[PDB]
Formats: sequence, structure tokens, C-alpha cells
Amino acid sequence: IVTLTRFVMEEGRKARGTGEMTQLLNSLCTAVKAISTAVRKAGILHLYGIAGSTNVTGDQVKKLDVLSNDLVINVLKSSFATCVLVSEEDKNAIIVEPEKRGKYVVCFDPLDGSSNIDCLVSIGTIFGIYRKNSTDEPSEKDALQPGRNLVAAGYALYGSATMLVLAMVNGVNCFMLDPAIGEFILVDRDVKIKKKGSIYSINEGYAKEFDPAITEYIQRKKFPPDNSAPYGARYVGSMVADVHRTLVYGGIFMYPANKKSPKGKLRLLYECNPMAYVMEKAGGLATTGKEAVLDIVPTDIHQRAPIILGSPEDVTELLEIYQKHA
Amino acid sequence: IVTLTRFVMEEGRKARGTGEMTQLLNSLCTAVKAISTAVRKAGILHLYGIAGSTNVTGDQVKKLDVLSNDLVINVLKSSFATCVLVSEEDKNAIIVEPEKRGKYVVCFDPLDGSSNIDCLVSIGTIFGIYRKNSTDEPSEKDALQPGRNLVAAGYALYGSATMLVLAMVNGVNCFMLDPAIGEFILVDRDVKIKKKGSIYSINEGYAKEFDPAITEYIQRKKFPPDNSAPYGARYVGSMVADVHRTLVYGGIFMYPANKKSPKGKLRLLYECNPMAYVMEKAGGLATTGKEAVLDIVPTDIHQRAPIILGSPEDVTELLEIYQKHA
Amino acid sequence: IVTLTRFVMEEGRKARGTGEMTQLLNSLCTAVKAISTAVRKAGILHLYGIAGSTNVTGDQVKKLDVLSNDLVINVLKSSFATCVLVSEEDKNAIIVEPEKRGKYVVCFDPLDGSSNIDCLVSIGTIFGIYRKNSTDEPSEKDALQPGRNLVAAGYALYGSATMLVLAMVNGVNCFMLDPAIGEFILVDRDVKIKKKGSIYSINEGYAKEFDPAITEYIQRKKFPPDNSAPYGARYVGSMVADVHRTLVYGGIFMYPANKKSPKGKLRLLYECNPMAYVMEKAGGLATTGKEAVLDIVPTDIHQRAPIILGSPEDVTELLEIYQKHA
Amino acid sequence: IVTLTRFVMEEGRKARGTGEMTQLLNSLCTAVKAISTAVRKAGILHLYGIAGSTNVTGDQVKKLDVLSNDLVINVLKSSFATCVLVSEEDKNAIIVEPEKRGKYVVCFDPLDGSSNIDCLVSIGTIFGIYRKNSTDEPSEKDALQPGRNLVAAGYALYGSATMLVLAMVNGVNCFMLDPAIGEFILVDRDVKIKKKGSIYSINEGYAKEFDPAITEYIQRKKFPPDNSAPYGARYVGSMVADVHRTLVYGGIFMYPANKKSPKGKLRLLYECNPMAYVMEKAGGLATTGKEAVLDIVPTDIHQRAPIILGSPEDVTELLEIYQKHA
Ligand SMILES: Nc1ncnc2c1ncn2[C@@H]1O[C@H](COP(=O)(O)O)[C@@H](O)[C@H]1O
Ligand SMILES: Nc1ncnc2c1ncn2[C@@H]1O[C@H](COP(=O)(O)O)[C@@H](O)[C@H]1O
Ligand SMILES: Nc1ncnc2c1ncn2[C@@H]1O[C@H](COP(=O)(O)O)[C@@H](O)[C@H]1O
Ligand SMILES: Nc1ncnc2c1ncn2[C@@H]1O[C@H](COP(=O)(O)O)[C@@H](O)[C@H]1O
Ligand SMILES: O=P(O)(O)OC[C@H]1O[C@](O)(CO)[C@@H](O)[C@@H]1O
Ligand SMILES: O=P(O)(O)OC[C@H]1O[C@](O)(CO)[C@@H](O)[C@@H]1O
Ligand SMILES: O=P(O)(O)OC[C@H]1O[C@](O)(CO)[C@@H](O)[C@@H]1O
Ligand SMILES: O=P(O)(O)OC[C@H]1O[C@](O)(CO)[C@@H](O)[C@@H]1O
Ligand SMILES: [Mn+2]
Ligand SMILES: [Mn+2]
Ligand SMILES: [Mn+2]
Ligand SMILES: [Mn+2]
Ligand SMILES: [Mn+2]
Ligand SMILES: [Mn+2]
Ligand SMILES: [Mn+2]
Ligand SMILES: [Mn+2]
Ligand SMILES: [Mn+2]
Ligand SMILES: [Mn+2]
Ligand SMILES: [Mn+2]
Ligand SMILES: [Mn+2]
Repeated sequence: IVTLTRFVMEEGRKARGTGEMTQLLNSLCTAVKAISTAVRKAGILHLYGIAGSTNVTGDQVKKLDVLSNDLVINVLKSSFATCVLVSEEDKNAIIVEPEKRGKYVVCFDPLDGSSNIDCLVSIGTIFGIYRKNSTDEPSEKDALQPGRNLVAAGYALYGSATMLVLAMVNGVNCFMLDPAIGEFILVDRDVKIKKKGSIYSINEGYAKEFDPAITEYIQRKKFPPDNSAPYGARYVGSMVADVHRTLVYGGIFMYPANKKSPKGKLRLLYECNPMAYVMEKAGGLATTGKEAVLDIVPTDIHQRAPIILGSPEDVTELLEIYQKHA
Repeated sequence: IVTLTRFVMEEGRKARGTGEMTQLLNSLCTAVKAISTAVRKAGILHLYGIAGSTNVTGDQVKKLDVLSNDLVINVLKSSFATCVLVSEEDKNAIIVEPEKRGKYVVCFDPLDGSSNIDCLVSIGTIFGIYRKNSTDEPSEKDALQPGRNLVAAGYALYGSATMLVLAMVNGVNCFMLDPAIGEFILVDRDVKIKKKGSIYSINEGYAKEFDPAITEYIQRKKFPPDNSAPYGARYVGSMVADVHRTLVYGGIFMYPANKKSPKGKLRLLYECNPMAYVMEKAGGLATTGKEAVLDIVPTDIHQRAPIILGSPEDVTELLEIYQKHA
Repeated sequence: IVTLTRFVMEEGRKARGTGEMTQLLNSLCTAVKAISTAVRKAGILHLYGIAGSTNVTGDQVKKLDVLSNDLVINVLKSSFATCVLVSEEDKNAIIVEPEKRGKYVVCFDPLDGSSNIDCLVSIGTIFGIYRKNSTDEPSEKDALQPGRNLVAAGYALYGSATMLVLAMVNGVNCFMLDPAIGEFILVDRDVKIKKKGSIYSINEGYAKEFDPAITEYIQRKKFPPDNSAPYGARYVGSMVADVHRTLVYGGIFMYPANKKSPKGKLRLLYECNPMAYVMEKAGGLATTGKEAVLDIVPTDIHQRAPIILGSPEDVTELLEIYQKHA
Repeated sequence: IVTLTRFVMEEGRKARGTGEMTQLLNSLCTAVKAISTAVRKAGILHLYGIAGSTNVTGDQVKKLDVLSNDLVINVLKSSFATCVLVSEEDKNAIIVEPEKRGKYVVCFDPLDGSSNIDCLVSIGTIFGIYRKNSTDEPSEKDALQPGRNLVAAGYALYGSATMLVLAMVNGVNCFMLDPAIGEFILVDRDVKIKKKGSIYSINEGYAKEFDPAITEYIQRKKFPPDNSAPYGARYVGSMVADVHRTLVYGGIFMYPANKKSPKGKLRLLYECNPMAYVMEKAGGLATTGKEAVLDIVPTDIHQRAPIILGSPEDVTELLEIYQKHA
């Protein structure tokens, strides 16, 4: 009954804004439908495989990585809503040409879940949007803001259905892509996560690298001291799918620092911050183990951060173990 | 270039068959496209939620469970290829009315991955097909054959794209649904699994219930005795998605017996056997820990079995630990 | 490469407008995709047949008439771009509720070609858009402006492909709906009609009712005095399809006054004016036989007018015959 | 509820056939969906325009002509149901390679309505199917049978929706393509044309070339001697669209001989015969003016014939005028 565009317009209708945000999200939706279309038949389009280079954080580049990067960059330029673009796929920020320049900075991972592409598991797109603040010429530094400054963030999940989850100041809403008329339609309004869940999600292949707090925490999930039933384990291996399930079912998702990676793996600007902002707008928590993800001031557009997120009593329980081992 | 129908006809073209198998798979494809269509927009169709009963193995029944069960049963009847139908959703086998009766028995899970429906993770449909052997009137007993007797088995995966994986006597092929013309198109021919992989997939929330062989096996994945890199962990929580990844990337998927479930959870007829047959046709192995899944003679259409499957050196390694603890 | 939204924004980008027009056309596109979707499978949705009433001009109301009317009205309200709506399906103008009120008046035929629905011939949607001028409370009178005041007009054609043809002050462009990603994509830029064509389009079943100018004109098409080849006849029987072909191939389309209908059949506000404006922006002409369609000041939202349109040398030839018989 | 495949199988189920016909129509449906898909977005695929040659009857070849010809030929080969193929696009019959040879001869117009492609009016595909009779090696002569020998004929109409109309010995049924699941679904069962209609359909641009019977007949449609209301005129200019409307609304469609074309324009094998067979199975009539289309023994695969078809009292009325002028 309500499309994403309708919803957002009937909203900024309040914020009394200039409709730029609305253009920005309209454009992104177009990118997102196009990626979704290609993804649901990638093998028929021969879109599996590498594109033959390595990106800034050292990921081998897949064909969908390239295709989805070009779609997002292009639609964002043509929106007239943006001035600085940070993409996981590009070493440096992309400044938008003056004539198409708009007020927003957008950090995004055009296709998240690379390792899961060829086995047809859920993958997604992640974005976070900042208002340019400085009056300087637009530059890479306009992307170096803490997540606490986000005006909007969320992700497209190409899962069993394609969902656009969009968090802004007042709350989180889910919009499902109807493939027939190619519109995103509101299906979940003002989403809130459960206070406590019963699923934990981490790659246990890193057991030998985990610090003692994560180690103790996982052990308590398997052998609860109060004799409750042990938590269920889930780890899809695509951040967007695992975080989405954490949102709608509750529980906790972890990609902590470990002995080989003092700052974890996941990227602060375009993986960790958008998901922490979604989680916080749903009443959840997102921490590194020692500080709120959203309060970290980045110094590098490609910097990494540990992230633990989801239901606040689950995350709090893990915080108390870190504090304990501090 | 090659659709599933073309492929199968150009095949039985050899087996010199009566084209019944081809009708059977044509019909199933129609069910599968219809379920795929509903699934990619389930929330817009209001198809999330329970249907308000409990099935034979004790699963709470979801709306998609019902919809997908009715589609599969209906298309299979109308195929003229079948005589006995076993569905996870129905307490008893369904005998097909004489006028539509054909020679095949079909065991199927019309929608697998229930727990993952509402969080939009991959779900699927699983099927295995037997030739009726007895000359008796068709009855439930015609479904009580070991998996070694399968003539065809496989599954539809509603993941990032919709894939139909179809194993028959000569090998395994993957066909991707092209949503545009609504045909399944051949994308992977004569699939073979790697001899050894580097991903393990099990719900570790059951740690406290695992027997000593599974326990030792998981510990070796995390701390390899030969100092290699530890295996990666993946557990999507839908059998079809986890098995599919095991197929195309190699490694091992486990749902073993445990202290509460001497026969594991997954159902022999319509979960374990179709996947073991796929795996064996790809050169992989599928065991309970003590015997080949495909050799078990069922006594109950809803009976459970432990299953460990995937790359033969991974499964063999786990067999040797069981033997050791025997 | 260029969607309708992109195109229109990169345009008003010039007119330096408030983006209201852009919202208006975005919304309309959503209506249009939805109608297109229903239309391409109307029989499967049981959408053929009457809805069981008679409209203001006396048309028996079809199911698609109702469905398409509700979609257009709804999306136009929710656009915040409109204040007065005139629809062929509603006796009176619909005033938009203050909170959703915008500056534009929109006259539209939500589904044109009724007689052709059940035989699956091309049908369409027609619209014309006026700026509210008065400062009075919005009322029916704001729709009573001559076509010369249009700021935008055009039509969606549900033909072999779905095309959105959009005329504004600077020219006419065609955008084709890509069903896959559900976006309208620019396919024909700055369309101009040929100066002279070689197809005439009129219902000759009305021969006995035609005035002497139309009669002489048709006879000259069949027996050209200069011995050229006779014009080809085409009459699809849906105004949108016949006018569209007149646009892209040139020639003339006629629905003149006749002995039973001094003002023809087609409705001035939402059939004749939008098509005359398109034609004039393409360099064509649109007349009643005695005056320019676009200069008629309506007194009735449902009033009829004769219309002759297309290539200027064809229309001019017919004007000269009227003048001759004057 | 009933797909084309289901319907046809539940039919030959009676004729007790070998399922070859069913394979043949399955294959054709796949061609037809593929052409439909391309057609609904032809401009986005750049598929408008000529392919740069002239075909046997002298038509300039369009891109869709080529694409649709290759799809039909390919799917028909791979069906194992055919041995000789006649296409409007190929000078000579195509003999199928022994290994894929089946018992049927198929004459088809892979894309009918060329002149209407670029203006997005309805176009279609026409087919007629004969059993090979001789025991000779298959050759062009196996296509030279009268239409009275057809076992099946009909057409796909790419109009406002895509319809497959299929006539066989017992009657005519319509199946609508559901774009969502890509199946043709039964929407009109055992179609019969009205005995008398009230629409005439002919290109009147040929007035100066019509014989006296056609001339008198058209004049009576415009000035009925019994004072009834004059017939409505319709002429879409694509045979498939005009014939389809004649079927579902009744009336008459004419492409007669004229002074320049003693045998009319339309091709006997793959335009006239399939449509005459459909019409006769619906209780209608199809004549040249002097003999039944279906009884003409062709001598040339590309030969032309006059055709007048539709409601039997309309066609009969025109027959009586020919007899009168004989
Ligand atoms: N459609 C909208 N929904 C919610 N907030 C909006 C919207 N548009 C603008 N805003 C907020 O108000 C400010 C001005 O918005 P705008 O100028 O319309 O991009 C932005 O920084 C947003 O934080
Ligand atoms: N299309 C096919 N592809 C592969 N094997 C087939 C096919 N059709 C039949 N068979 C095999 O040959 C036997 C006869 O097949 P049918 O009678 O055509 O169902 C069956 O039991 C199958 O095991
Ligand atoms: N996207 C656009 N393309 C072309 N003209 C526009 C556009 N937006 C506005 N205009 C024109 O400029 C005026 C202000 O437009 P707006 O206020 O944006 O609706 C309108 O009356 C239009 O005639
Ligand atoms: N599915 C069917 N529906 C109607 N008639 C059929 C069908 N299959 C076969 N026939 C008729 O019976 C004969 C044998 O059909 P078949 O051998 O199945 O192609 C053909 O020449 C057809 O005229
Ligand atoms: O294989 P790992 O080390 O568990 O990493 C998986 C993670 O990496 C990512 O693919 C991004 O690199 C995430 O989507 C996911 O959460
Ligand atoms: O939550 P658990 O106990 O790990 O069970 C998950 C398994 O159950 C199933 O949903 C079937 O019941 C499988 O698809 C999946 O492999
Ligand atoms: O049947 P007639 O009198 O030729 O009218 C056909 C005309 O009527 C309309 O359906 C609108 O009423 C137009 O789309 C078309 O041009
Ligand atoms: O332009 P004409 O001479 O009326 O011919 C139109 C006819 O030609 C065809 O395009 C086939 O050549 C038919 O589809 C249609 O009935
Ligand atoms: Mn990456
Ligand atoms: Mn990522
Ligand atoms: Mn990425
Ligand atoms: Mn279940
Ligand atoms: Mn299951
Ligand atoms: Mn199930
Ligand atoms: Mn009407
Ligand atoms: Mn109309
Ligand atoms: Mn109308
Ligand atoms: Mn031609
Ligand atoms: Mn033709
Ligand atoms: Mn043709």
C-alpha cells in the first residue's frame, strides 16, 4: 500500500527537507533493483567469477563486485544528492563533479558477502549516508565522521526475497521489492529487536584466535550456567544476512578482534557503522567489545573495526565479560 | 542454451524411456517456479507466519509449508508419472487416483528451512524419486525403499538465485531459473565435489549433546594437528543451502545423532536420502557415522537419520574418528 | 542508460523548479507499471468484463477501468503535487485534501481503448497536467483551461511493449518500461513527426455520418489525384495506439464530428488535449476541422471535441478541404 | 489452474498418442515465451530495425524476424517431434537431422505483423502442424499438404497480454502467458465464434484495386440495406491481432485478391491455413471468395492466397455476393 518513495517523502514532509534525501534513496532503489535482477539470474548472465584484481582491503574482486559498484556510483552521481562517495571497491573517495554535487556523503559496500556469491547464499548491499558538514571543497575527509553522525543507513538483502531495510532518526522500516511492478513496498513498520534472543552467530573456525572474553561467552552459550536451553548457532557468512536475522529474531552477531586482527575484519565506514546505526535505531547495541562502534572517529576510509551487535541483553552480557577480563 | 526439459529428454533419449520421468520433472519445475515466485515476494503476499497446526515430526506448520505442499502434490498428480506421494507435511502417504497413476514414487519436503523463512534466508524444496517395484496396489510401503534405489533426486534452492540441482544415474547438473522467460537453464554440467574442502557446517549450539567423535572432529577443525589453517565455519541453518555450498565449494555438513536424538533430526526419506544421492553422484560421501545413508531400509516414512556428508576425505576423516571411538 | 526520473530531474534542473513535477511523474510511473502488470495478465487475474455501471459520458464501466482509476487517483494524491483531479471515470472533479495538496491539476483517462480490452488489443492511459492558476480554493473550474496551458502531457501505451511518451515544453521523448527492473528507460529522444505520412486512420463504419470534407478527404486517400500510391489504412480502435503510430510513422488520425455527434466522440480534457499537445510538441498539428484543439476553452470537464491530428501536410490538406466546403 | 502442457497431455491422454505432440507444443511454448520477453522490451534490447536482407516473398527482414526465426527453429529441432520445417524466413524447407527427427511437419511465421513492430502494435507468431504422411525421406513436399490435413494450428499473440490460441480436432482453447511463473494458463475453454458479428476488418487503402464483390460488400457494411446500424471498422494491420478479435468478438476479416495481386498477399502455408483451421474449429468459415482455404493443395511453400474469415453468416453473405458477380 506504501512504497519506499511514498514513505520517505511523507516523512521528510515532516523534517521539512529539500527532497534531496528522497532523490538519493530513489536512485539507490534503482541501483538496488538492478543488482537484484542480475543477482537472481547471475549464472545465466555469466556473472560468477573474479574480475581479476585485488581491492584496497585485499579482497579478490568478483564480477558482481564490479557491476554493482558501477550501478551504485552512477545512480548516486545522477541523483544530485551527493558530493563525496566512499566505496569498498575504490582506494580513494570519489568526489562528485560540481554540476551534480549535492549535500550528502555516502559510504557503501556495493556487494557484501563475496565468499557466498558462487554458492548462491544471501548477499547484499550496505550504505550509510552523512550530511556534508565542512564548507571546504568536498574531499575524502568529509567521509571521516563517526557513525553517530549518520542521517540514514541500511542495506538491501538479496535473500529468499529482496528486502530494503532503512533506518533513520525515528526508527527502522523494512520494504520488500515486488519483482512484478519493481517497487519496494513497506512490509514491516518501526521494527524493534527483542531484548534478548537465543541465537549466536560467529565464525568458530577462528576459535584458536579469539580472545578470552569471546571464548568464555561462546562457552556459556553452549553450556548455560542457569541451566536454560543452549543458544542455537547460525552463521550464514554474509554480514547482511546474519545481521538481518539478528534484527528480526534477536540474539547476537560477532566479528570480534582476534590474535591476527587487532581490529577485526569488517570495515568501519561501509559495513560496521550502517549496521550499528540500524541496530541502535531498533533498540539494539553495537560495540567493539570496549566502545560503541558509532562513536569511533575514523582516520582511514578503509579502516577495520571489531563488531558485536544485536539484542541489548545479549550484547550487554558480552560487554560484562570483556569488562571482567579487562 | 539448454533447458532442464531439453536436457532430460536428450538423456532418457538414451535410457530409451517412456518420457514419464520427463513429465514428472516438467511438472515439478512448474511447482518449483510457482513456489519461487511466491517466495521472492512472500511478505507482500502476507505469506509469513504459521498456518496453525503441527506436522507428523512435530514442526509448527508455516503458510509457505501449506502453499508449497499443495503446489507440489497437485502438479505431481496431474503429471501422470506417479502413484505414491510422501510429503513431510502429510502423516500418511498419498496414493494417486487410478486415472492419473504413473510408475514413480516421490518423497519430498515441499519447503525446507522453516526456521529461516521469516528472516529471508535461503530455503528450498527437496525431492527423491523411486520406481514402484511391487505389483501390489500402490501403498505407503512402496515409499519404504532404501536411498540406493533412487532413480532421481535433488532440490530447488531459493537462494540469491533459484537453482534446480538434479542428480540421476550418470551425474549431477545445475539448472538456474531465468525469471524472465521462466525456464530452468543448464549452468553447471556434471558437477563433482572437491576431494577435500576447508569449511565445516554444524549447529554448535548442540555442543553439550554431541558424541565424542563429533566433539573431537570439531576440535581438530579448529586446532589442526598438522598446523594447517583451521577450517572456516558456515551454518546457514537451511539444509538445502548448506548442502548446496558443500557441493560447489567442498567440505562437510553434519547433523549427527546426539544425546537427545539417537537418530538425529533430519528425515530419511525426503531430506537425507535425496542429499546423499546427490552427494554420491558428485563423488562425495554421505554417512550416519556408522553406515551409508543410502543403504538404510526405512520402516517409517517419517523416520529420522543422522547425516554427515560432503567431500570424501573430510567425511572419511570423521568416519575414522567414529571407528576409533567405537 | 537514462530513466524517466533521471531525465525529468536533469530537466527541471534547468527550469529551476521545486521537484513537484518530478514527484508527480514518479508517482504516475508507479501507477502505470502497476496497470501494465495487471494488463499483461488480466485474464489470469479475472480482470476482463464489466464492473456494472455507466460513466458520465455513458461508457459501460470495465473492471480494468475501475482498477486503473483507483491506482491513478491514489498515486496522484500521495505525490503531494496535485490539487484537482479530473478522471473520465468520475462525474465531478476530485479535490485533493489540504494536507496532500500540490500545485498541479491532472486530467486523465486511466484506461483508454475499452472496446479493445477483451480482444487483447493495445490499450493505454492518457494524462495532461496544468498548473493551478487561480488562488481560489481548488475546484472543478481549475481543470477548465485550454490545452495551450498544458505544462506536460502524454500517455502510457500497453502495446507489444509498454511505452511512456511524455511531452513538455521543449519536446517529446519516449521511455520504455523494462519489466525486469521496473524502470522506464529513455529509448527515443526529441521525437519529431514526419511532415507527411502515408497512412490514414479513421473508423469508416461511420461513412454514412461523415461530413463532405472528411468524405472527400478519404476518397482522395484511396484515389490520389496526382497518381501517387494510395495511403495505407490503419485503425486499431484504441486512440493511444493509433496516435502513437501516427507519431512514429507519420500520417493522420481522425475522429471528426459527424451527423449524430456535432462534437465528435473523444473527450477534450483527457483524450484530445494531451494528444494534441504531444502532436504539437512533435511538430504535428491537431484540429477539429475549424480550430486548433489546444485553443478551445472548455466549459465542461466531460465535453467532447472532434479531432484530426498528425503530420502537418496531411492535416493541412484536410483543413483546406474543410475551408473549401465552408 | 490448468497449464497448456497439462491440458494437452490430458487430451492426447485420450488420442492415446506417443506424447510427441506434447513435446512439440512444450518446445514451441518456450520459443513463444522467449519471443514475448524480448518483444515486451525490444527497444531496450535495440531490437527494432531491419536485419538487412529481403525474404522469399520480398519482405524487408527485421531484427525480431531473425531472432524469433532462430528461436522457433531451434526449439522445434530439439523437440524430437519434427522432420520438416517451413518458415516464412527461409527460401526452402529445413529438413531435420536424422537424430532429432520426429513425425511432424511444422509451417510457421515466426513473427507476424512486421509493419507494426516499430509502432508497438500487436504482433504474433503463427504455426500449423501436419503429420508426415509419405515414407520417403523427409523433404519440402511433406509441407505441401492442404490445410484440411492440419492436426494442430494456432498462434501466439503478443498484444496487451500474451495469448497462445491452440486449435486441434476437438476445438479451440486460449492460454494466457503468466509472466510471473512463465507458464501459459488456460483462460478460455472450447471457444466458439458468434454466428454473426458487427465489425469488418480490411485495408481500405486498396479500394481502387478491390474486385466488385468486396466493393459491394464494404458498401453494404456502411449503408445496410435493412436499416440496421452500420458495422464498426477495425484494422490493426497485424493478421494475428485482427483474426484474434474476429474470434472473440465475431465479424469478418478480409485480405482478398485484388487487381495487382490475383492471389492476395497472405501466405497459404503459415498465415492463411493455421487461421482458417482455428476459425473452422471455432465454427467460423474461411474462404478465398471461391473455395475453402483449407482445401487448396499448395504447389509452393511460399504461395499466396486470398482469405476471408470469421462469423459464418458474415462470410456467407460475402460468398453470396461473389456468387452473384460470378
Ligand atoms: N524523505 C526524508 N525522510 C526523512 N528525513 C529527511 C527526508 N528528507 C530530508 N530529511 C532530513 O532533513 C534534512 C533535509 O532533507 P533533504 O534536504 O530533503 O535531503 C536531511 O539532512 C535529512 O536528515
Ligand atoms: N529423461 C530421462 N532422463 C534420464 N533417465 C530417464 C529419463 N526418462 C526415463 N529415464 C530412466 O529410464 C526409465 C524409464 O524412464 P521413463 O519411462 O521415460 O520415465 C526410468 O526408470 C528412468 O530411470
Ligand atoms: N522535472 C521537470 N522537467 C521539466 N519541467 C519542470 C520540471 N519540474 C518543474 N518543471 C517546470 O517548472 C515549473 C516548476 O516545476 P516544479 O515546481 O519542479 O513542479 C513547473 O510548472 C514546470 O512547468
Ligand atoms: N497432447 C495431445 N493432444 C491432442 N492430440 C494429440 C496429443 N498427442 C497426440 N495427439 C494426436 O494423436 C496423434 C499421436 O500423438 P503423438 O504421437 O502423442 O504426437 C497425433 O497425430 C495427434 O493428432
Ligand atoms: O569468512 P569470514 O572470515 O567469517 O568473513 C565473513 C564476513 O566477511 C564479509 O564477506 C565481508 O568481507 C561479510 O559479509 C561476512 O560477515
Ligand atoms: O536449528 P537446527 O536444529 O540446527 O535445524 C536446522 C535444520 O532443520 C531443517 O530446517 C529441517 O527441519 C533443515 O533445513 C536444517 O538443516
Ligand atoms: O469504436 P469507435 O467509435 O471507432 O471509437 C474508438 C475510440 O473510442 C475510444 O475507445 C475512447 O472511447 C478511443 O480509444 C478510440 O479512439
Ligand atoms: O499493410 P497490408 O497490405 O494491409 O498488410 C497487412 C498484413 O500483412 C502482414 O503483416 C503479413 O505480411 C499481416 O500480419 C497483416 O494482416
Ligand atoms: Mn570484498
Ligand atoms: Mn561486505
Ligand atoms: Mn563488498
Ligand atoms: Mn518442517
Ligand atoms: Mn527441511
Ligand atoms: Mn519442510
Ligand atoms: Mn470509457
Ligand atoms: Mn479513451
Ligand atoms: Mn477510459
Ligand atoms: Mn514478413
Ligand atoms: Mn505475418
Ligand atoms: Mn513474419
